[PDB]
Amino acid sequence: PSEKTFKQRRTFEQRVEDVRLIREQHPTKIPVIIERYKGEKQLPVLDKTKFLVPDHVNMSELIKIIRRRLQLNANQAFFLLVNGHSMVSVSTPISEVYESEKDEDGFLYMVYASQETFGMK
Repeated sequence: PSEKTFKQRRTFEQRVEDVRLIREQHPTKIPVIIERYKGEKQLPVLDKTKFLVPDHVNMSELIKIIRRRLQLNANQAFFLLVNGHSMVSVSTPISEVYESEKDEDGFLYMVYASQETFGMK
C-alpha cells in the first residue's frame, strides 16, 4: 500500500490548468512536483508537493535545496529521479531537464530515495 500521489489527487485536466496558469504568472520558473519515492521509509515526507524553481539553476542547486528542506544529515545520501525513474546529471540546467523530461501535464515530476533504498533495490 501507498498514499495517493499528486496525480491520484488531482485530475489531468486540473493539472494541465495549474501549469497553464503558473507559466503565465511565473514564466521564468519551472513547475516541479517533488515526492518521496514509493516504499522509501527512511527519508521524511515533504510538507508540500508543488514547487517553483528559477529556471537558470542546475540540478546540483535543486538537490541542495531539497536536501536542506528535508533536513537531512550531511552524510545521508539520496537520489533524485525524474519523470520519475530517470537519473539526471547535477550539472544539467533545470530548463534542459524541464524541456526533455516534463510530463504531458506540463509539470516536472521528481521523486527522492535513499542510497540504502536504492542500493538493495
